[PDB]
Amino acid sequence: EKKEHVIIDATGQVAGKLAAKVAKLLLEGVRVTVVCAEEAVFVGSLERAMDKFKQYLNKRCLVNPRRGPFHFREPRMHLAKIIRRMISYKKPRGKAAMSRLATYEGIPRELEGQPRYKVTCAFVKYTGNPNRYVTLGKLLSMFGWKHAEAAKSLTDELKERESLASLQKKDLDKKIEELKTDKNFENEVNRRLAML
Amino acid sequence: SCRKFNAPRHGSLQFCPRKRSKTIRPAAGAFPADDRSQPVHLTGFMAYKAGMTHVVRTKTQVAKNKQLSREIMDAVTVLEAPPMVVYGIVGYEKTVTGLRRLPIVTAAYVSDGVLRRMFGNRYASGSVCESRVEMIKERAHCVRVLVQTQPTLIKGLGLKKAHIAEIQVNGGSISEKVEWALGRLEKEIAIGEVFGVNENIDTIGVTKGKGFQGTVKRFGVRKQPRKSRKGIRKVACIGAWHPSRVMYSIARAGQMGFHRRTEKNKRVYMIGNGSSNIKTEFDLTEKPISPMGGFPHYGEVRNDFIMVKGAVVGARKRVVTLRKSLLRQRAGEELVIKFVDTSSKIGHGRFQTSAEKKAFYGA
RNA sequence: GAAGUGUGAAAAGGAGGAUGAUGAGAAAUGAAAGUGAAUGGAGUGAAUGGGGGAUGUUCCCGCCCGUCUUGAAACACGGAC
RNA sequence: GGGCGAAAGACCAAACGAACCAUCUGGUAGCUGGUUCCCUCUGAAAUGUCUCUCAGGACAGCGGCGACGGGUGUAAGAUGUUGUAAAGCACUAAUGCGCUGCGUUAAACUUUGAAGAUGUCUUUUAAGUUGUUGCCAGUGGGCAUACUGUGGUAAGCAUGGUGUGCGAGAAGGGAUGAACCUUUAAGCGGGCUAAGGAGUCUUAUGCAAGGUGAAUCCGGCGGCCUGAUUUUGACAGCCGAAUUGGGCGGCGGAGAAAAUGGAAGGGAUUGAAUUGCAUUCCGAUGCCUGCGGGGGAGUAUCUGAGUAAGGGGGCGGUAUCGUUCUGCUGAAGGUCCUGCGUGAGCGGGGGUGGAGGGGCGAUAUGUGCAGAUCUUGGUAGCAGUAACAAGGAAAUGAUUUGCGCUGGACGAGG
RNA sequence: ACGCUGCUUUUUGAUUCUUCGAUGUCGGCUCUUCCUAUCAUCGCGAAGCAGAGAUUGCGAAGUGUUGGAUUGUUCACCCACCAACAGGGAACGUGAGCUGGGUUUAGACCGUCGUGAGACAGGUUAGUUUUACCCUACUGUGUGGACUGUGCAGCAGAUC
RNA sequence: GUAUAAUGGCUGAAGGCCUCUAAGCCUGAAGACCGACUGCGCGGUGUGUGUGGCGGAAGACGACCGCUGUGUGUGCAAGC
Repeated sequence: EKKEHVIIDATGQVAGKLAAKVAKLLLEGVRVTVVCAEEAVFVGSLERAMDKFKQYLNKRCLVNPRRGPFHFREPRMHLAKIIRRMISYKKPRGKAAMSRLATYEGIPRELEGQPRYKVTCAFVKYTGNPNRYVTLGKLLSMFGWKHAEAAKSLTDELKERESLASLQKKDLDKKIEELKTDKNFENEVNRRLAML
Repeated sequence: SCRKFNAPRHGSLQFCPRKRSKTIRPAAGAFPADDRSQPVHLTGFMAYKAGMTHVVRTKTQVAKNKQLSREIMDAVTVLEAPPMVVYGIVGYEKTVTGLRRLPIVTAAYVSDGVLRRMFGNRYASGSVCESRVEMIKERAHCVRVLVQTQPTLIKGLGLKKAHIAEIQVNGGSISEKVEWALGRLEKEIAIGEVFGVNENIDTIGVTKGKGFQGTVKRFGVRKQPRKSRKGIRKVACIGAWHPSRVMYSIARAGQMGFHRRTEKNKRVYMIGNGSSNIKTEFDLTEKPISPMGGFPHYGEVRNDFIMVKGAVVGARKRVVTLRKSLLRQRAGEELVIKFVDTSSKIGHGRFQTSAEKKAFYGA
C-alpha cells in the first residue's frame, strides 16, 4: 500500500554499515535507489581488500563452471549483491523486497533536482581509521571495470547545472521579499484578509 | 592413485562448447587502433573463396652469404573480390554503460539486394537526413559505414541477396571522417584501395562441415587393443567415483566442423583483375589467373581478385571477411615471384595454356 | 488335478450403426485401483501435512513408515497400487 | 545303500558324494519374520547365585492388582571402629657424598595421620508425618557424563568405583547433534521470568578501558617492581637534559606444509569476532492469577510425560432366547451433501436401487488389519518402447520375365 | 654428536563403530582432475664464489617429466636418449570400460607330514567374466527476422 | 598491456648517530589481472521472416544456406 521513495547518496559511507540499514527499509515497504555506488569505501589498506576479492574469485564449481557462482565486477552490481545477501532472498517475502531496489554509478539524469539523504552511522570519520580506506571504484578497476572516468564526468556536469538552478532560486527569494514589503501590496492583501 | 607416465591432454578447452555457428557472415570482434595523424581509409573488406594453386619465388640472399639465391615453392589461395557499395553512416557515443549507437543516415536509394537481406524475399508487399548528420559530428566517439557486396557479378553463386556489414573508418578528425563518407554514398570502393602487396592480414569465416563425429576424430584419442569387447573407437574411463558426476573436460561425441574461426598473419602476394593477363613474372606467356578447365567446383575468375599465402578457412563459394592487422609488424621480406602454375587441377595436368596442348598432338 | 451360479411375473426382444417396439423397469445390484470427454482454477517450484487465516499460494513449524537394536531419515532389511 | 563304469565320484528320462512317487507328517526348531478398536490410572530391568552354561533357563531383586489391620537415603548431645591422601624414616627394601652432618625414595614399607565414611543410646533432643499377607507379568546384550582408579605409546580402545542422565523425556536455547545449559508435556483468556541474547537474516539498549598447536626466539606499553648515571653538565656524536641494566604482568609477531570450491552459521564488521560493567529491554508448553475437563481424597482440596508390562470405563461384526418397532405411499447396499461425539463411531437430506431391515437386556463366538520376499483376483507407470515382419518386378496377373535350393520312396511317431 | 620439541596420513600395526535377505576382491591398459614437501624451465641470495663445472637457500604449481631387456607383479635392477627424466591424493581414482598374467571351488603330478580318510602363506600344469530401452550428470541438437551494444563463462603455446 | 612476489635500492624518523620502513617512493617473475580469441543470456533500433515445391557448399531426424520454372538432354572444353 505504501508509496514512499528515498534516494540515498553513498560518497563517504562504509559499505557494510549502509547495506544493513538499506535492507531493513526494503523489508518495511520502502522504495530505495542508491546513487554514486562507486564512491562507497572499505576501511583499511588496498592490499587487504585485494586479497579478500582474490579468494572470492577462487570459488568455482569444478564439474561445470556455467552453473557456478558468478563474480560481478561492476560497482553497482557488486554493491547490490551485498544488500541481497543481508536477507533471505529465496523466499517470496524476500523476492518482493528485492523488487524495490535500484542502483547506479554516478547520478542518472532523471533524478536531477530531488533531495538525497545519507545514513547517519556509516560516515567513515566516526571510525578510528579516518584517512585509511579504499573506494569501491579503485578496487574494482584493478579487476576489470572500465568506465571509471566516464562516471566522474557525468556526476560533475550534473552538479554544476544543479548549482546554477540554486542561484536563480535564491535571487527570486529577494525579489519576492521586497514585494511583500510594499504599499499597494499590503492594502490589497488586507482586503482579502478582510473577507476572511 | 598417483598415476605414473604423464602426457598432455587431447584437444583444447578454449573452444568448448563446440556448437554450430549461428550465421554464415560473422562480424569482426575488434578493429585496429586509430592514429589520427594519417589520411582517412577503411579497415576491412568481404570476398569469396575460389581455389588454390602454386607459385615459385626467389629467396633474395644474393649477398655472399653462403646461399645467394634459393627457389621456394609455395601454395596460395585466390579470392574473388568485386567492388563494394556504401549506403550509410553510423556513429557511436560513450556513456557510463559503454558505446551507445546514434540514429543512422541512409543515402538516397537503397539497392534491391539490400532490401532482400533486411526484409526477406517477399519485401515488395530530407532535412531529417540533415539533422542526423549534425549529431554524428557533435557526438559520436567513433564512426562506421554500412557496405554491401554485389554477388550478381559472380553468376556461379546464384545469390541476388547481399551480405552487409559495418566497417570502422580510421584517420583523424571525426568531422573529416564524416565528410569523406558523405562524398562516397551510393558509389563503389575497390579492394586495391584497402590492401597492398606484402602486407599481413586477418581472415574470419566458417569451417567445412562434417556432421556428427566419433571421439577418435573430434579430439584425437587412442584406439583400444584388438581383443577388446564392446568396440574400440572410444574413451575407456570417463571419471573417478568422486565427484560422482561427469566433468565438462571429458571428451564426448558430437558435432564437428562448421565453426567460427579467426586466423591471423596471412601475407598478401598479388592483386589483379581476372579479365586480363597476370604478369610481373619473369616468363613470357600471357596466362590469365585461372587454370585449364577452371577452378574445380567453381567457375572462372572474371572480376578483381587477391592472392594470399597458405590455407584459408571454409569451403568454395563461401563469403570471407578480411581485416587489417591488430599487432605490430616489422617489414616483410622482399617478394620476387617468377612463375604461377595454371595446369589442370582435374587429373594430372601437364600443359599450361591450351594452345600448348594443341601444338603437341598436331591433329 | 482346476476355474466357472442369477434377463423378466410373463419371451411379451433384442444382439454393425441410426430410427424404433415391448415392459412396472432395458433388465440383478455395480465399490476401489485406473482411464476418456467437456468445463473452472493453478504451475516451470518434487509433491503431500499441522498452526493461524482465507473462494490456490505469500508468515511459522514439518526428513518415511513398520522392525531388530546402546543407537535409524540412513550408503541396515520388508513395502508399485 | 542297488546297478553300471579304459575311473571323471562319471552315468541311471533337463537337478545323482545315494533317483523318482505316496504315507508316517500340521516331523522338531534355545533361531528369522508377522501378530487386527477408542479414552483413561499406575509403571520397570539391562544386576547376584547355579547351569555341556555364555544368542537360552530357573531361583532371588525391581513393578501391577488387591485384601485385612492401629500404634525417616537429614541433623543434634554422648560414646565406639578405621590406616587411605598428605607426610615421614621408628621397622623391611633402596640411595649419593663428608669422616658428626648434608642429599634422594616406596602398589605388595609405617613412628604419625586427616577431610570423609561407618556402629550403639536418648524424641525423658530438632525437623517431618506405616504393619501383615494373597495371585501374578516383563527383565537378566546396555550406553553417556562430572569427579575418581587399573592395563596400554595411544584411541570415538578395553575394564572397575560414587552420583546423575539417555534408554522410557517432549518443549525453549547452544547454526546443525540420543546424553550439553533451562526446564519437566499442545484446553480458553490476563500478567512475569529462565537459559540465551539485543548491526542484518531474527523478537529486543547502552556506558567505559586498551587496540587498529610445542620447544625455542623477537618487539612494544603515559603499565608495574627493582637497581645504577646526571646542571660540580650525563647519554649520542663544544653542545644543554634526561640516560641506562635486570626482571614481572597484559598485548602483537616468527616457528606454522595436502590433496573437488568453502565456511567465527552467512552477507559483513577497524571493535557489529577483545576486556570490564548495568540505571534499560526481549525471550518457553516453566511460575502467579480467572474459567473448562479427567483421576484421587477423610468431601473447605490436591494432582496429570512414558517403552516392556498390568488394571478400570466405553465403541463396533454375525447369531440365539425374550421384549418392543418399521417396509412397495419404496427396505438393505452404494454415492454426494450435512448435524452430533475428546475419540472408537452414530444420525438426517437429494439422486440410484427394487426387497426386506432394526432398538433394548442376557447368552454363544471362525468377533475389528497397512506390513508377514503373506494368499487369490484385478489394475498402473515403464511404452506405442525392446523384439519381430515388410520376399524382384510388369494399371491387369491361368500370360511375360528375375532369384533360392533340398528333389522322390519304405519304417517309428501323428 | 649426547639430549629435547613437533607435523603429515603415503607404510605396517592397534581397535571392532558401519555393511554377512552380498557395496564385484591385485596389477596393467585407457582417460580426466587436484596437492607441493620443486626434478627441469623463469626471477633472486650465500660461499672455504678467480673462470668453467657443480653445492646450499628463498619467491614460484603456468608448462613439461620419454623409449627398451628380465619378472603377473607393486617393487627392483640394468641399457639408450634427455632441459629434466620429482614425489603424492581422487572408495589403496577407474571390471554393466577392457583384459584376466597373480589370486583363482570341482581334474592331475612332486616333496615333506599323517595308520588312514586327508593337510601345507611349499612348488607345478588345465580351468564360463551376465543385464541399461529408466532418473540424473555430461555431449551435441531443437525451443519462430536483420544490424549491433555489454555482462557473464571458457581460455595456449612451451622447450631445445 | 597494467599492477605486484622474493631480492636489490631512494628519501627518512623513532634513538642529535645509524638504518630499504614506521608516512611516502623507484625497480622487478615461465606467476596474477586485463587484452585478443570462442560460446551463451539480456538490451537497443527510421528495421519482424515464402504456404508449398526444388537444389546444396548444410544435414541421423528436426534445423541451416539458396532460388521462386533455367532444370533435364545434347555439344564443346578439361581429364582417365
